[PDB]
Amino acid sequence: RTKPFTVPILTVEEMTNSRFPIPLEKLFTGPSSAFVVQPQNGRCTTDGALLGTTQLSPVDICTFRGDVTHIAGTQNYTMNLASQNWNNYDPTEEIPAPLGTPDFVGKIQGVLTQTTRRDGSTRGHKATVSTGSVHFTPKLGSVQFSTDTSNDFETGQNTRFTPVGVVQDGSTTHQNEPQQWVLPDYSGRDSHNVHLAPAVAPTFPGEQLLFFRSTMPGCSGYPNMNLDCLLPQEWVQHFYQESAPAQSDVALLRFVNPDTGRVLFECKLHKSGYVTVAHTGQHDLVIPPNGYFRFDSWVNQFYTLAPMG
Amino acid sequence: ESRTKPFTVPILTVEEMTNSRFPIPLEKLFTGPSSAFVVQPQNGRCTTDGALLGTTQLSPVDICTFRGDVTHIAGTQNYTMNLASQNWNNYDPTEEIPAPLGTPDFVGKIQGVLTQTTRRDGSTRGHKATVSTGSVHFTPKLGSVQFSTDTSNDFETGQNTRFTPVGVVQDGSTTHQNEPQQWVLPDYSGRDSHNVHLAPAVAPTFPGEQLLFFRSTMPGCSGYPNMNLDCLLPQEWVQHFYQESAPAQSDVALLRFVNPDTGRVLFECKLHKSGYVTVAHTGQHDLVIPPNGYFRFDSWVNQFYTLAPMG
Ligand SMILES: CC(=O)N[C@H]1[C@H](O[C@H]2[C@@H](O)[C@@H](CO)O[C@@H](O[C@H]3[C@H](O)[C@@H](O)[C@H](O)O[C@@H]3CO)[C@@H]2O)O[C@H](CO)[C@@H](O[C@@H]2O[C@@H](C)[C@@H](O)[C@@H](O)[C@@H]2O)[C@@H]1O[C@@H]1O[C@H](CO)[C@H](O)[C@H](O)[C@H]1O[C@@H]1O[C@@H](C)[C@@H](O)[C@@H](O)[C@@H]1O
Ligand SMILES: CC(=O)N[C@H]1[C@H](O[C@H]2[C@@H](O)[C@@H](CO)O[C@@H](O[C@H]3[C@H](O)[C@@H](O)[C@H](O)O[C@@H]3CO)[C@@H]2O)O[C@H](CO)[C@@H](O[C@@H]2O[C@@H](C)[C@@H](O)[C@@H](O)[C@@H]2O)[C@@H]1O[C@@H]1O[C@H](CO)[C@H](O)[C@H](O)[C@H]1O[C@@H]1O[C@@H](C)[C@@H](O)[C@@H](O)[C@@H]1O
Repeated sequence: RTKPFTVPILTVEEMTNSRFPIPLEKLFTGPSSAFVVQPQNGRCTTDGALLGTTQLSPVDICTFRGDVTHIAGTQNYTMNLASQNWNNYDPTEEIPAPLGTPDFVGKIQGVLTQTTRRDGSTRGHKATVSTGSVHFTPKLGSVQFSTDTSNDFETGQNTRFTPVGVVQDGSTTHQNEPQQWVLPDYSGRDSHNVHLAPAVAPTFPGEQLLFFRSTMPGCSGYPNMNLDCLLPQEWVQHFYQESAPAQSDVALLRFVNPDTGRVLFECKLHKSGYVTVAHTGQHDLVIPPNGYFRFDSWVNQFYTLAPMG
Repeated sequence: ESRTKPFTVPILTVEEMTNSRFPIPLEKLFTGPSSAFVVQPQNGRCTTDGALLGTTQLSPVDICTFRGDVTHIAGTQNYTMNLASQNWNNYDPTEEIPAPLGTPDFVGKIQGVLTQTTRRDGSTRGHKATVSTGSVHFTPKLGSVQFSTDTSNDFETGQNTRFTPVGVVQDGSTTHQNEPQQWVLPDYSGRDSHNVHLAPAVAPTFPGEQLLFFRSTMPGCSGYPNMNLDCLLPQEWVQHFYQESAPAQSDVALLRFVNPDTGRVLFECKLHKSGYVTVAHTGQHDLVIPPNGYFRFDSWVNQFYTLAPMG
């Protein structure tokens, strides 16, 4: 027989969000027809193929690196993206955007660090990247940071953005941003995003997506810090390493409590790489902190899940 | 020896992997003498058979982070943080570990951002902040460390606060590269109190051998810092061993560093069961590698195996 499939033995708290570099916290399910579940990070098939902008480093997510140039008489800088390894980014390559690029619309605040090469002198500054901005054009090779300085950064020198969290306008309706289910225009206004990972949805009666949820840090304002990924990053890493051929439509998983030794709920991990659970309504799952997922068997699509309590 | 699930290391190129002492990618392989200093890092410490040691822990993002609640220090811009553990549960100073898991394992000043949310109304705040790990006030084993910041009135008490490491600084009017000092442990419990439950110091104990270091360059946010940061095991190997837990058949895993294009072996090295790597070489050398090469476990050798000299 073929290579056995498995998922990591890791508690939810032991794993990482695949869409922002922070730990998972809780499992969340709810209905999803009023939005588009089409995230591009944390997207991998159960047999290890990365889709969208998904990539293996759990820290290089929503980071940017390249050289900056100042925009005259503003406190903003244009960055020319270079690849993860400081190599040139190629925009003709059949991906939506540099791997790791943010896949939601909001203003991400972090720090831009720079090292001057001739002498090893370094500088760092609060900087914010706004992914809705018309200047957010990562697939063209360039994005824009609004910072708190007009003089410090130098041209031609390696600069790095390190994400911290998200902001929203105080006056504007609380929680009105970021919008975790709207993809940016990776090439800017009036262009189609390309090579995207598919949108996903439940396709069985009584079934809803299962989200692995973190809370992004807020830096300023009343932002909506909710962040759902469809696979923990370690799952991506796992499937990529393991490459077990999917035997059937869906991989049945049991979420077990090690303390009582019983199954708490079951769920389907679809081969294209997302999880559905049997439940109607918005629900914050209650799990033991030391519960874990374990693969059970390959079943076909029409397998009926026991309702999740 | 015995009939046992085979040992393995992940098929990842160096650049696909992450530094186990600070949340940034790996960059290059580096070797050099280590007799003139103590190699005792407490992050990126794991046995080949899956025992996490020191303050080593699984999340790559939770390294050099701190979280807890803060109180202001009057007439300064500093705050004291009472540390929670990763799950936001209280930190148990009696747990047999050197410090909260993931605490920094070197003396230096880490610059980052402190973010906070007021539970009650969803209001947020974030400020530049630095933690100086050499400072008298750096006492993570007794559940408290001190941040210097740029605000006086803004952080609230009894609210969830998080520190996100960005990089490192130094004082430019002093000897360039004098800090951070990657191979000096903080005093986890502060002054006049010994460190406890440390992962052992490491050293090559074999004629002609040197440590192999997985090396990253920490972001610098000010001045002329020493941004080299070397870990003994990539975080992904820690992760891997912990999950796998393959029984070790000897004290030495022979690895070959392979180029999958050509098929041919670039060099060979020893991955010791206590969890660090050595290589046959004398002197400082930044290893030249093909971008797509990776390490491969080939067999368990006894303690008198001689490595082919790495070029
Ligand atoms: C510091 C702060 O909270 N600033 C808010 C400001 O709060 C004001 C109100 O609470 C009023 C209500 O009476 O009090 C003002 O001062 C009080 C003071 O608290 C008392 O101690 C004193 O006895 O009485 C005085 C009388 O006022 C407070 O300053 O509200 C404005 C609007 O919410 C808010 O700005 C809005 O949201 C921000 C993020 C920004 O989008 C603005 O465009 C909006 O107008 C202030 O927030 C700060 O806004 C500043 C504008 O530059 C800065 O941007 C700063 O980043 C913001 O502070 C960050 O986030 C804020 C929303 C707030 O939640 C902070 O916790 C956080 O630091
Ligand atoms: C802005 C800056 O770089 N400040 C440095 C300062 O540089 C000055 C000197 O190099 C003198 C000597 O040439 O030139 C000054 O301006 C020159 C300019 O270079 C020429 O182009 C022109 O011909 O003449 C002008 C007129 O002077 C430079 O501004 O050097 C000191 C030390 O090198 C440095 O501060 C030292 O170390 C820092 C960490 C701090 O501890 C100080 O205590 C030390 O003196 C300045 O760095 C800034 O220091 C500020 C002091 O409050 C802040 O620390 C600020 O963060 C620092 O800026 C950061 O680091 C500086 C080294 C440099 O790396 C910056 O790019 C970075 O933002």
